[PDB]
Amino acid sequence: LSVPYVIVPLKTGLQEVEVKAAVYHHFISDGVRKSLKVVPEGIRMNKT
Amino acid sequence: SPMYSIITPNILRLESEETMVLEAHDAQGDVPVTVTVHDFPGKKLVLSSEKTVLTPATNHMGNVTFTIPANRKGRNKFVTVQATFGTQVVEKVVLVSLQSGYLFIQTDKTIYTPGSTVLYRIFTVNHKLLPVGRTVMVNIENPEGIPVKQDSLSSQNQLGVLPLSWDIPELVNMGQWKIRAYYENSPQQVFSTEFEVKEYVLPSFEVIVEPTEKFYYIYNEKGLEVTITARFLYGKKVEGTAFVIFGIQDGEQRISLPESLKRIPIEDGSGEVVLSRKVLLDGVQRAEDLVGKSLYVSATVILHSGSDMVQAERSGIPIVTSPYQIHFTKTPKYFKPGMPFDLMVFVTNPDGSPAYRVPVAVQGEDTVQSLTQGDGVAKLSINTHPSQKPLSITVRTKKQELSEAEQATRTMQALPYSTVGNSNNYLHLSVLRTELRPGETLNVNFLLRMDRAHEAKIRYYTYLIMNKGRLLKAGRQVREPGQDLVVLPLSITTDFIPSFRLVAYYTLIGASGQREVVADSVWVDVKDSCVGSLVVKSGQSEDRQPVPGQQMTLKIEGDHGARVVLVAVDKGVFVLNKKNKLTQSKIWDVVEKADIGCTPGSGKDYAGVFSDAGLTFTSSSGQQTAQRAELQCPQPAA
Ligand SMILES: *[C@@H]1O[C@H](CO)[C@@H](O[C@@H]2O[C@H](CO)[C@@H](O[C@@H]3O[C@H](CO[C@@H]4O[C@H](CO[C@@H]5O[C@H](CO)[C@@H](O)[C@H](O)[C@@H]5O)[C@@H](O)[C@H](O)[C@@H]4O)[C@@H](O)[C@H](O)[C@@H]3O)[C@H](O)[C@H]2NC(C)=O)[C@H](O)[C@H]1NC(C)=O
Ligand SMILES: *[C@@H]1O[C@H](CO)[C@@H](O[C@@H]2O[C@H](CO)[C@@H](O[C@@H]3O[C@H](CO[C@@H]4O[C@H](CO)[C@@H](O)[C@H](O)[C@@H]4O)[C@@H](O)[C@H](O)[C@@H]3O)[C@H](O)[C@H]2NC(C)=O)[C@H](O)[C@H]1NC(C)=O
Repeated sequence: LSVPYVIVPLKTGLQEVEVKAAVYHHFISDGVRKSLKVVPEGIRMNKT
Repeated sequence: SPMYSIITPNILRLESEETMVLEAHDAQGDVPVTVTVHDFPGKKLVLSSEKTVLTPATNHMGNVTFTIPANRKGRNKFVTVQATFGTQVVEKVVLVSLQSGYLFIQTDKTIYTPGSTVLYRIFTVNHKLLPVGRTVMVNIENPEGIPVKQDSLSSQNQLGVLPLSWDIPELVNMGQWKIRAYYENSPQQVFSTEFEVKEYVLPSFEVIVEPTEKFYYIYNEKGLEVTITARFLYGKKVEGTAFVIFGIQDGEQRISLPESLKRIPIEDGSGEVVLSRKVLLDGVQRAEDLVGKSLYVSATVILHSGSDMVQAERSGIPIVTSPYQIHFTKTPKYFKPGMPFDLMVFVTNPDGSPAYRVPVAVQGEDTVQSLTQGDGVAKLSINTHPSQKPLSITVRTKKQELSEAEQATRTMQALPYSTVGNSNNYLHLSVLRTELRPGETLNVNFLLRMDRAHEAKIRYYTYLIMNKGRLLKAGRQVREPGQDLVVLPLSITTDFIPSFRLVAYYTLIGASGQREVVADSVWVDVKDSCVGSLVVKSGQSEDRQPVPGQQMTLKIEGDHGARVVLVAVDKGVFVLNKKNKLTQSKIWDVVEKADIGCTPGSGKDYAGVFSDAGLTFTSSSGQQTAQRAELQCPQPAA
């Protein structure tokens, strides 16, 4: 089951997104703390 | 008439021990032998040592192991071997290779992201695959072939393992990167391994595209059937929808087929797609023309959650008229007049992989048959007449279920063994060819062929063993007068790997006081496996699947005193790229390519048998082999 999440990066650099989830009645859980690179607005170029 | 012969590898090597088989026929008592090697031309004395005495207690066979130093263009350099048997001197010039050994580069991952670190190790070994301490130069080039980093470390006392690492800057061109390394003593010989650099993200499932047949029959109504298998990295099956397309390839150009685009559901982690022959032909505008070209499938699976997406691709699907191919590349091109000639039929699938269980036969002899083994080689044997006329053989696949039209055929031509002065004296070596395994024993058959007038003169055979380009062993096979067939109990060790040759010859006086030499060579393939053994299994002799963060015992069963380097990689990585890996099979494939032998066995004459087996014969009587002055084997002339 997919779960959407709208977010808006504010500061550049390797930021951190973290989500957690636990089930009712069952005593199980699992959190994920992955990191994504936040790059500004520009375009690559190799001027001579 | 004392005949002093000498045999050395067709091509010598630097900084390595090359054997040298000394001999003395019809010699009395002892004989002081002095072996010397000089540079060519002139005299510089690269090696003067190594002297031995041929004792009658050893049938007058010597054994001198020498080593050519360094002391360092485009033109090959040669050396002059000089063996002095007491007073009579016999010398021969041999080609020299600058190749000091091999280099194997290993990278943890196959693809890297800009900003990460690349961990690569360089394995340094000799021609015997044994570790060695040398100076290695390592460079790293970008997609546009431009070195950015160069090191100069030494595997001295490092047990032939050079751990290295390099950080990839964020600002850099994506594409195919290359790591080139080479011994300092041989800049011309360079080894390379590629690793892709791309901004990627590890998926959560892999996609496999397997066509029912590893090819396509042009006259197949059903069409090209393809199966789309998709499963998560953890093994569980995948539910989603796939987008599969086709196309034709021509050398380097690809022609997509828009009218073949399909959208099939993926239930139970499996999918079924078919490319009707109708659409295929309509893709162009002479079906027999498409023959030779290839088809490629491009699938694209998307989960029902629309969270992840994977793109797979199968390319190289051959379009041929016969499901098989026959090659006489493992069959000697020379037969013995009136003697059983062995045919090593090499049946392979249109792609290149060997075909298992496929009956074959000859033009005639409808009764004769033989199935193909796991290696892709069939065992055939025919009887020839005492005619000096070329023997033409046509082998035909006899696999049922098909028709005489769907069968693949091939024809070769073998030439009789020219005997010195037309004395009609031959020698045949028949080998019980089965998948040889280190530990077993091989029954080497020696079949003589000559009139009884001089058969009593032959009392021994001189055989030599070729392996990885060096003389592994050489001995004598006794023979009593009246014996046309004698067996040689040759024990197979872990050295014969991968393939080893066996040359055998005898010398005597006959005809008209003329010296004669008759030889015969044979190339046998040994099982392709590790020289020793290395196994990695789970330490826990029980239980199920672990949990992220949990510890687990890891059993490692290897050879004693051996160093083992490890590395663990997420399978998800191989979904993006599985090429350019490191396999034991790829190692033997390289070793075999560097073989000095260029013939499955036998030859036109005695001087051809040795040369076609990677050897050089030279005697005091005059009988020598054909001068070899070319590194590579004969340019394969179909
Ligand atoms: C080409 O040249 C090769 C190198 O010279 C030869 O290889 C040798 O051949 C023999 C027979 O196949 C190999 O096998 C055995 O060796 C072991 C014993 O271990 C050895 O010790 C030897 C003897 O040293 C001393 O000998 C004297 C006299 O007996 C003693 O007084 C003393 O105590 C000690 O024993 C070494 O010479 C020897 O080689 C080993 O170190 C033995 O048990 C077997 O019976 C047999 O001899 C031998 O290992 C080979 N040498 C190696 C591998 O280093 C080869 O014979 C020759 N032929 C070709 C073409 O291969
Ligand atoms: C500085 O920018 C320039 C462009 O302004 C870069 O040059 C090249 O740019 C073109 C167009 O974007 C790239 O073409 C691509 O080529 C790939 C692969 O084909 C290529 O074949 C050539 C010639 O055989 C090789 O030199 C390349 O390595 C590569 O194999 C193709 O798949 C795409 O369809 C696309 O057309 C080209 O790749 C790129 N040159 C590169 C990457 O070497 C230039 O890269 C960049 N930096 C510098 C200074 O090189």
